Amino acid sequence: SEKLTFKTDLEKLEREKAAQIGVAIVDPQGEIVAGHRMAQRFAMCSTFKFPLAALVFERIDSGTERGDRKLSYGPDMIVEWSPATERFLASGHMTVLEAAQAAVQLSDNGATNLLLREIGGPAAMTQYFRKIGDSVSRLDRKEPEMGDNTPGDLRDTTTPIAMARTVAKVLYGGALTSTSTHTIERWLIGNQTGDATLRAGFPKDWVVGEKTGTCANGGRNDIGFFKAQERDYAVAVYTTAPKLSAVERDELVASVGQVITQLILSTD
Ligand SMILES: *C(=O)[C@H]([C@@H](C)O)[C@H]1CC(SCCNC=N)=C(C(=O)O)N1
Ligand code: NA
Repeated sequence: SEKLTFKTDLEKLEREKAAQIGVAIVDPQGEIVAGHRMAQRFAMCSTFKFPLAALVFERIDSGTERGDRKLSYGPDMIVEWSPATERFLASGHMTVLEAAQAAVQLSDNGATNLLLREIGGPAAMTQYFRKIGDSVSRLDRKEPEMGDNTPGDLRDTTTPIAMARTVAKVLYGGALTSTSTHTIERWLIGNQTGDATLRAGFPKDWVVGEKTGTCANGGRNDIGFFKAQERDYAVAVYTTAPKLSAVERDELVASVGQVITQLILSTD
């Protein structure tokens, strides 16, 4: 059984790395391909920035937001890990689209907060999840405190299956116009923060786009999509490994990518 091998190999990683590994792989309609701890809650950390960009694109599509609108700010908006926001600070603004692209591709925290200050805060992010049929994911705080990942805390959490289904809805389920869908996919493919994580464990000819997270208490996450030949999949990986070094956590997620690959290749 290929799925048994998948389970066994993930459990071996968990045992040997003292880790918990949550995975869900779904088809474009949200049908389950495979998973592990798929309905256990994990901190979303920065992975929520992909749904945040989807919310922004939905508003742009609808006309309730404009991509070129300038969002002014001062140094009050700079928080830890805000590389683009810092570079644009002297100019005094970033556009909605600039901020969204920095949030997705650099995991820029200041840019994320700038967009949260606009779209209606964590309450509004959570309402977007509900609107697209995700009753599980919840944002309660802004960056970087939303990544505190206190054990057992249900604030700022999702489950692998809820998030994978949200990704599928956004990319394949008609949440966005064809243009906006294509754009967000290109942003995920061109992500600058994921070279050592999930995509490092996939075949080099798969088209892969993803959004990473790194948070306190050993959280290391990666969500997105992959196309294996003509077959599209949405995937969410959430891991907790407090005893591993940062480099080892990257390698753990890459290893999960390999386990996913073995399953997909072996099931034809
Ligand atoms: C998201 O998961 C966090 C946020 C909670 O702060 C950001 C920070 C990082 S890693 C920090 C070091 N980065 C570059 N030197 C990420 C990430 O995506 O890995 N997201
Ligand atoms: Na200020």
